This record gives sequence, C-alpha cells and structure tokens, in this order.
Amino acid sequence: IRPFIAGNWKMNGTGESLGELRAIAAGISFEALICVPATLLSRAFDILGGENILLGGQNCHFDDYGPYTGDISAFMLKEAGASHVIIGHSERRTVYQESDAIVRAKVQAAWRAGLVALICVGETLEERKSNKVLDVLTRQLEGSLPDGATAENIIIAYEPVWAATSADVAEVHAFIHHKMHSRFGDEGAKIRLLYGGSVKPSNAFELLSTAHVNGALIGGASLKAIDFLTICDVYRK
Amino acid sequence: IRPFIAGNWKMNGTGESLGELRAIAAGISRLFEALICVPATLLSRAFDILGGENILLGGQNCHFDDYGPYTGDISAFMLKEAGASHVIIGHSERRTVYQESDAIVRAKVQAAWRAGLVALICVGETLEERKSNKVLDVLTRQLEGSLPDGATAENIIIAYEPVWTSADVAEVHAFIHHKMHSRFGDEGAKIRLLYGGSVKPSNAFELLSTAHVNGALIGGASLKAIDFLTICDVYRK
Repeated sequence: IRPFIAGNWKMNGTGESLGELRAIAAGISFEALICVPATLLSRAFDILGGENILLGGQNCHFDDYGPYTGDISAFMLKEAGASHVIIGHSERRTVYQESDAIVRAKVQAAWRAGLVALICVGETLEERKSNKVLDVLTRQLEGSLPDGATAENIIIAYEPVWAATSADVAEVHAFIHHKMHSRFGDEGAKIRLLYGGSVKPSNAFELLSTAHVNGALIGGASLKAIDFLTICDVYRK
Repeated sequence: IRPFIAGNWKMNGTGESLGELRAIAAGISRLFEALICVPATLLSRAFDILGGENILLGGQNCHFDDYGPYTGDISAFMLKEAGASHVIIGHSERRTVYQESDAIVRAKVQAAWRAGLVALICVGETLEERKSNKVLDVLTRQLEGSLPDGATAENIIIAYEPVWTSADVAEVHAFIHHKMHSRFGDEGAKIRLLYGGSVKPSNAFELLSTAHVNGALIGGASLKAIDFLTICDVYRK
C-alpha cells in the first residue's frame, strides 16, 4: 500500500499563505495532500495544479446544488481544483450533528463529482471510558461508508477524539483493516488507513512505523512546510 | 435611506457562472446598491472580474473565530481577503439545519465586524410560530439576541424572512424599524431593512415600495441577470 500524508489546514489560510503552500509542494517535488479552506482552493490550484501535491477540501454538502446558504457542493470543490475532500471530521460531527447517515450522503456526493472521500471516524472520551471503542467504530464504519466504496474512492482516518499510544493505534488500525476486508474483501484490504490524532515531527517515526497505519491526517503540523516535510521525511527511514 | 438589493446564490455557482455574474454587474454598471453573495469557492474569482466594478460582493456565512481548528469553516478574514465586503449571517437555512442560535449569530456578526465586513443579518418566524400568533414575540427575541451591542447603520443590514402579503410586510417592517430606533436611536432608524421572502419580478414593485422596506434579499431570482435586473429596474419607476 502506497503511504498517504494528508494535511488539514482547518480554518487557516488566505492568499498570504500561498508562499507557505508552495514550500510544502516544492518539498514534495508516499503521496501528499493539503486540504485548504474553500476560499483559497482556486488560488491554490492556480499555483500548484501541475505539481505533485494533491489539493483537497474540508467538507461538502449532500446535494449537487440548491438552496443551502453557506454550503459548498462536491462539484464546486472539483471545479475549483480539489481531488479529495475530508468528510465527517470530529470538529463537524459534534458541532454540526453530522450523523453517520449524513456522512454517507456527503461521501456519495463526493463520488458523483469525482472526488476521493477522506472519511474520518473515532470515539469520544466518554465512549472509550465506557469500554465502547470497538462498538462505536463498528457502527461508524458501517454507517459512514456507502456501498460502492473502493480503495480508489475512499481513504479512512482514525481520530482518537478521546485524546494515544502506538499500541492503542495498532489495535484500532488492525480492527479497522479487518472490517474493510470483511465488507469489501481483498479490495477492502487496499483501503488506506491514516492515523489522525496528534502527529508531530516528534512522534512520526513511531506512529507511521505502526502496522496498518498507511499515513496520517495532520492538523497543526501541516500549517508550516518545515513541520509537514519533516514528518514526510520519516519514509526515508 | 439608500435602497439595497442583495442576491443570495446559495449553493449555486462555479467558474462557468462568471459570465452570468458579469451580466448582473454590467446591468447595474444609480439610486440603489446591489450585492451578490456567491459560494466561498467562487469568491476570489468573482473579485478578480468584478472587484473594480459597482456591484458589491459577499459571502453566505462565517465562523465566530478569527482562525482555528474548525474543519470546513470559513472565517470573516478569509471572506474579506478573498474580496467580500458583506456576509449573510443567520439565514433560515442554517438556523434550522445547523441550530444557529441567536447567541451563535451574534458571535458571527462580531467576527464579521472584526474583519471589516458588513453583516446582513436574517431574522424570521416559522410557520408554526406564525400559526400560533407569535411573530412579534419571535422577532423581539431574535432581534435582541442576534444583534451585538455596537451595531450601526454602516455595519449591519437586516433581512426579514417569512420562513412560514404587503400588509404582513408593512406591519413587520414597521415593527422592526421601531425596535431599531428603540435600541440604537436615530442611527438605528437608518439601518436598512430588506424583505427576504419570495421576491420575483412580478411582486417587486409592490414589495419594494412598501414603507420601511429598504430593499430585498433575493434567492432564486438572483441566479440569472434577467430576473435580478428586472427587480432592480423597480427603482427607475
């Protein structure tokens, strides 16, 4: 499986940030993806569109178009230059009450538009404390993933919302990998599984060396090229 | 009071739509101001073609924070830097689906001001609220809670959405105008009040000539220049 390093800028980035984005790209010139705010996507594509780095969005709506003030369609992301979109991030599941059925509908829209969906799952502190980690993941993986998923059209990120040790991560990733084989067979075994908890240059070697971790979904350490590229450099070792 | 015609494209518009946006701008290019609020993905490209023109450009929502760990959200600073001067906040499509409270709306308005945006704040009652004869009670609460201290005729515009006639509209807009004078004094009497129910070329003269109606927030009829410009033409008569 080809490793995949995804950065999520979250609610950071304007035209002033394009230099930094170029620096991330030039450091790549594994696969790498940066997911920028929707306001910046077209301008990011204008400078990076040819280059090695992949460009993504951070959420999309379930419909192709329509009366949804303040929402962005998968088609809008695609036309602005995204190839990938994060869907079901913990920051949204909570605040925007995105249920697994809502997440599945968003994934289906992403595919209609030709995007790869980077689907996030993960249990809360109360859920882990209740000894419900595998029950939550069983439900979220089933409900969030539409029928028709392939190793080409989805990538999964595990977020330990409750926080994680590399043993904790190994246990979860093995569980998720078995789930993908159970539902999607041999092709399911090729679905990339990213660790999406705290990933920093200081813990990247240990986390990315872990069985069934096929990359990372990196938040704050994706905002500066020096951090992001130092994490990417682990694959040299 | 100078009249103000705002179009809300909602979740419609890509690069392919830039010709139609230009057609709107050229049709405006004396007695009123015009604003088009495009999806966040399109804003920078809209500014690139229209930034030196008469049309105002806006966004459709913003977050409460300046920046931060808010996947899929757009800050007021991002809108401003991409070329917006205005932002729609508290539209009924979001108050319902995303449970945007009056407190949440207030915090968004405050962010808009920090970034130097004019906040186009939407209020309005549900069908159930209208059926229960609670319209004025709901507007009293929404107007108090949604507007921060510090509002001026320069930094806010209010749109009334009957979420649920000219007599209905005159009564409501009179009430809203009086509430603005009550809280903000003489300056409050200068806050523009837009009607934002179904505004079409066929009802525009009657609606826009109503006392205390200072313009409109137009949805579907803003998607095509022919419809939008026909509504604007009312100020020539």
